[PDB]
Amino acid sequence: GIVEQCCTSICSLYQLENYCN
Amino acid sequence: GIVEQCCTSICSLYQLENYCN
Amino acid sequence: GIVEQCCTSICSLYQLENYCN
Amino acid sequence: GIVEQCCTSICSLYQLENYCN
Amino acid sequence: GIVEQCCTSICSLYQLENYCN
Amino acid sequence: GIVEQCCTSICSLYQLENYCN
Amino acid sequence: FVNQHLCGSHLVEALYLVCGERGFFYTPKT
Amino acid sequence: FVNQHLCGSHLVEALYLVCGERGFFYTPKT
Amino acid sequence: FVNQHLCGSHLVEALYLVCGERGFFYTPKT
Amino acid sequence: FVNQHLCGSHLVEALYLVCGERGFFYTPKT
Amino acid sequence: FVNQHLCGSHLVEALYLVCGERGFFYTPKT
Amino acid sequence: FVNQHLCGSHLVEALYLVCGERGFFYTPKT
Ligand SMILES: [Zn+2]
Ligand SMILES: [Zn+2]
Repeated sequence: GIVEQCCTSICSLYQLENYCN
Repeated sequence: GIVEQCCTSICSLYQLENYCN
Repeated sequence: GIVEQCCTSICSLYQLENYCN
Repeated sequence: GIVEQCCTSICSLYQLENYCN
Repeated sequence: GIVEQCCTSICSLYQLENYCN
Repeated sequence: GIVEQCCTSICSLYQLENYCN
Repeated sequence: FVNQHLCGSHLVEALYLVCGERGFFYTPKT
Repeated sequence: FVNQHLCGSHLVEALYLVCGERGFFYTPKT
Repeated sequence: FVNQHLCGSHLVEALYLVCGERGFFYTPKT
Repeated sequence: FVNQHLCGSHLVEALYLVCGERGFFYTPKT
Repeated sequence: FVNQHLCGSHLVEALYLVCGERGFFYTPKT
Repeated sequence: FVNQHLCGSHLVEALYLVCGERGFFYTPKT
């Protein structure tokens, strides 16, 4: 998931925004 | 809420666990 | 300046990009 | 010691508490 | 103390070294 | 540069000070 | 023996510390 | 914005900043 | 939907997040 | 509480939160 | 040319920075 | 002062503390 992707690869702020309430 | 319990007031680390999944 | 825009006032992450090189 | 254990292995909050004053 | 010297008042990084072991 | 040196090797606070304005 | 205030990023650092792999929610408007 | 390499608590910090007052969910794999 | 205040080390953490490899300047006296 | 993997300054952050007003000692191996 | 205030977790981050391997004590009640 | 091993946002934190009100430039290699 996002936690793993951001650490093992890279992720964008736009991907992170999907986890906002 | 979390802000009112822990920022505005004070809370323990045990109370913080109330917000775990 | 940055402090006046973002600390004293508030700014968005988009405005923060004004201070990138 | 605790600094090394927490980094090379894992440690608990209860182990950390032994370093409080 | 450290809080009074550095939080309530201000201190330099040199003064912070007073609290090293 | 300094960003890479501090991460792949070590760096001093005195080296960092060269990046202050 | 009494607690301190935890606000903003310091509050979510604390949530990460106590919850870790369990995950958490930070919902300040609640 | 630039892409990100975020582990541990640094991911939490980033979520805090992106989401602001909306808050967020932190959901690692178990 | 409204923004928060970012000050001191939290402000430069935010600059690092949004600028990354581009680099940035933090010049509070400006 | 969950177990922790803490290096560098992250261990200091954790000690701060656990200990609160008691304060703490940070004593790495040399 | 003048210093700022360092409080709470920011103060122990600063202690970690300046002391590192030497270790330190954070004893706010003193 | 002690020598430092600083990656990522930790280098930014260190620059903030060293430089204070002078501010600083963060300039990674691209
Ligand atoms: Zn803070
Ligand atoms: Zn880190």
